[PDB]
Amino acid sequence: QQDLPTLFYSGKSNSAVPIISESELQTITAEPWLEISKKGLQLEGLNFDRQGQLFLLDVFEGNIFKINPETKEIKRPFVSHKANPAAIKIHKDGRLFVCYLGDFKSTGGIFAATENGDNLQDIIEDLSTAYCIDDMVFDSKGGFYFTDFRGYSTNPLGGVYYVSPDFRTVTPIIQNISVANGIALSTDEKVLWVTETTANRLHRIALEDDGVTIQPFGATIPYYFTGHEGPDSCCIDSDDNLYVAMYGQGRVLVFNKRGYPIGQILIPGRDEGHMLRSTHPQFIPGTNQLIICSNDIEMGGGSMLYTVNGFAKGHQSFQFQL
Repeated sequence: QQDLPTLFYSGKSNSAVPIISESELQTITAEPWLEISKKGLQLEGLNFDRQGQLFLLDVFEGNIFKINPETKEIKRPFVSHKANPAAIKIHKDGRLFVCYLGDFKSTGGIFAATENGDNLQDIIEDLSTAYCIDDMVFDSKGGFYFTDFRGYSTNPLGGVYYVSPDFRTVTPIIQNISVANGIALSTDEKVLWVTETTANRLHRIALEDDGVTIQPFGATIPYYFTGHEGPDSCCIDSDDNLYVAMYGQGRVLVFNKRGYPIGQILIPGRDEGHMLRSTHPQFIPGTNQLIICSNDIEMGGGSMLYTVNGFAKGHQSFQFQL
């Protein structure tokens, strides 16, 4: 957390229910942090381990990178054996859970492995299930919610599902979503955030204490995004703010706990069409420094990790609890 552009609780960003348009949002431009390659890689799945080391991957080739935020050294522990891996969520026991899309129609799933790619275990099989899992989030009990990345605008085949801590039970939380993409839990785990990419909508779901039942009229749409392509991955901070990467828009939008926009982070070169594939936001553990990955594949230009300081320190998600 150095002297990078920072988001402050000023003006409408400090209001509980600010009435404001995207063009007037407190805005900052992210700075280059670490180039992953001169080559165009579909970077995704940012996630730090208990040691504060950064893990991520590229969807198309399945490479898995481990980065030292301190020295900025890049390592390539292993490669996904499953097609189109999209996210990495680290378990409290140190394992890496990898969500993958497969053929984009039904051969997706989730597998776990060690930091080095050993002990490959199937959490959710690809052929026995019809899921194409794009992301997930662990609750404090070891269970997790994942997004079913399927369908399109008027064909809502997607949805959100909950997997029990023993990975034996899978129960649907909310369905009829045109490609569920990003997902996150509020600090108290009573609210579930989900982004619907092909319909440009943000979902806010109030859950009962059992964590699987939606409160009466608890599933709402606090925000309608705009622009091609749509909302992608997201994460929260300790103040319960939501950071949403906008795929194809070269930006990240930030909302407060009530779902109102309060911040905007732009990726350099977006106006000229560069680095529009901003796919994931993630905080360096114990700090308010946000890391954002994007790539310039669409114009032949490499893969970069950008950074800025968010409103508050990152949240102590599962891999940081004990």
